[PDB]
Amino acid sequence: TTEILPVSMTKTSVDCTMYICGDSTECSNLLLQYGSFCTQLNRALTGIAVEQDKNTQEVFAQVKQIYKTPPIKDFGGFNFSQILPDPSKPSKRSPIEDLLFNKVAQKFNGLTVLPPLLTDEMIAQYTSALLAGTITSGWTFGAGPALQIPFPMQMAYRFNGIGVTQNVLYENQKLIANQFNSAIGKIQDSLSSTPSALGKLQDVVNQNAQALNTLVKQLSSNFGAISSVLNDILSRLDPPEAEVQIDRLITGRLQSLQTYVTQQLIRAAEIRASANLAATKMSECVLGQSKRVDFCGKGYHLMSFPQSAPH
Amino acid sequence: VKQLSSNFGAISSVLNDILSRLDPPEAEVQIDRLITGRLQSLQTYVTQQLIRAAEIRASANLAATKMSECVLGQSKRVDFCGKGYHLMSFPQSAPHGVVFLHVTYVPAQEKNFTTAPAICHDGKAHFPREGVFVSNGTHWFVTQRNFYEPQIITTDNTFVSGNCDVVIGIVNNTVYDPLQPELD
Amino acid sequence: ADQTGSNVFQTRAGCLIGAEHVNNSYECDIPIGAGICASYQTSIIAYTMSLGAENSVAYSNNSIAIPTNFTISV
Ligand SMILES: *[C@@H]1O[C@H](CO)[C@@H](O)[C@H](O)[C@H]1NC(C)=O
Ligand SMILES: *[C@@H]1O[C@H](CO)[C@@H](O)[C@H](O)[C@H]1NC(C)=O
Ligand SMILES: *[C@@H]1O[C@H](CO)[C@@H](O)[C@H](O)[C@H]1NC(C)=O
Ligand SMILES: *[C@@H]1O[C@H](CO)[C@@H](O)[C@H](O)[C@H]1NC(C)=O
Ligand SMILES: *[C@@H]1O[C@H](CO)[C@@H](O)[C@H](O)[C@H]1NC(C)=O
Repeated sequence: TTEILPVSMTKTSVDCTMYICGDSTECSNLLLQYGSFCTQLNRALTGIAVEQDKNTQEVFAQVKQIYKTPPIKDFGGFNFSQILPDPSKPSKRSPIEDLLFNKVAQKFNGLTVLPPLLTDEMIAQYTSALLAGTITSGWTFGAGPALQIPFPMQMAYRFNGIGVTQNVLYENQKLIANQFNSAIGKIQDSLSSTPSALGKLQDVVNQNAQALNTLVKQLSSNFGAISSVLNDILSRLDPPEAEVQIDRLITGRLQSLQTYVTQQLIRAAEIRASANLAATKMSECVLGQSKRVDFCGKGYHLMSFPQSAPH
Repeated sequence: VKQLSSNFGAISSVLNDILSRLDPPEAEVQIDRLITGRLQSLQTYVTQQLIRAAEIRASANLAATKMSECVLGQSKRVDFCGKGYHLMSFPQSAPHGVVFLHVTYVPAQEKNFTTAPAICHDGKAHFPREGVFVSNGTHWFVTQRNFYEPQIITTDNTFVSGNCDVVIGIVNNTVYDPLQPELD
Repeated sequence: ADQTGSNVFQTRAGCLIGAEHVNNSYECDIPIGAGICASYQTSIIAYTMSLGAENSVAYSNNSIAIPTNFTISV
């Protein structure tokens, strides 16, 4: 089967003074009398940004070392070429990780988009150490030192853990290998076709883009003032009478910035609940065999494999 | 507390100073700027505490799960309680939290052997009940998977099922019969 | 101008001044971004973080590794 979980979202950092005022000294001076609303917003949006780099660490960085699969690929008939990294292609992403990356820093009014600490060529190298260490070791590399074992022999432990003896595998080893190969083969087709397969990762990106559009598209609202441009209010109004009109845009834009940060704090707690389930699904199903019903798949769990998606 | 000293657009941040030097009709238009400002400073505090109190309620639900499943039992879930094979756990109380001391079992000092899926004796494939087949270069033994304790191969630790033709990698070796030597 | 120099180095996250680039790779000490980390080893240095010690299990179709001891970890 296949289960797609989002683990992190984009790390944005909106600055008030450039957003609310935007190079106006008169506006900026009126802003310090509101106290520290905006030392709060920067602090809030920074706690969200350093979570997204902790969500990725706890999911992928499960292995102490970087294990390598042997150059000769003879795993008893099982064929892992669809999940193993492709040497020919420049980015070393496996054939299934290529679909997941093709199916799913902008300057603006104070908006910044910080880059993630782990590049996608480092995330796709944790997922090939967690996957080339579960092929050559089993569950033994998540407990202590990695202990090699033949795959048709560490797959007969996994029948032995679901209540099926070892005879059923060694006597049906060639049939089971074909069923595993063709099952992996149809995973790529389902993702390639059906243009809603990812789904869960897309709605996270769309919701983060709708939030920024509503924030930017609300810098052109009067909020009760005569104009949405500070320059016009300063240019054609006498200063003590422009003071009251600027203060209307201050309170309007400061409220449009607070609802943005508030819904991101609520949204960042949804991803942390999905970045904590993916760290649990990696520990309990990739680094072992799970007895929990329907936790990993619909059936009696045998093994699981991680593949990295953009977020 | 530090934001009780902000004008919020009013002439001052002290209610005593505004009431002293302003008339009642236009004092109210300066109090409202403090009413609105101090009210908004209390809503953003309560709102972030509602979000912050739901982070603790998720760690206080994980700590109650770790107590029930690891202190009041032995866990089979991987990496749930420590890095290793869980044995037992002990709770210690911290001021605003709990500390778990996870006793685990970490294997060490591994050495590598040669295996076989089965062993063909008398034209019948023999698979082990619990453990693996290993060879120390010359002789074949049945040892448990998580600790090297080799034993000779008898019919008490192996179960027979099928023929020697279907298994890929079956080896030829003798499976000692525990009762035949002591017959009569 | 808080103090543009000679150790000018361009990162993807920005561009870093005052830290020299080395071609090695260490464990991440101070995360800068886009795979770049900084550390103090004497001057400030800026490198690309190392994911972990390289390893390669000696896989073979008729070989297993079985532990002969253990360790109790708290
Ligand atoms: C694995 O399957 C692919 C087709 O998806 C095939 O090209 C490849 O040869 C197979 N692996 C081996 C070792 O034959
Ligand atoms: C595996 O065992 C063989 C002999 O049994 C030995 O020569 C080889 O070095 C071992 N491989 C290791 C320890 O990685
Ligand atoms: C292997 O085990 C047998 C049985 O205990 C022993 O006689 C022998 O010395 C061991 N080593 C080798 C290399 O056969
Ligand atoms: C292991 O692979 C070798 C080829 O490298 C082959 O000759 C041998 O029969 C294989 N052993 C098993 C048990 O499949
Ligand atoms: C590092 O590599 C670059 C080119 O890859 C080279 O110019 C430089 O001399 C090397 N050493 C240091 C210390 O930068």
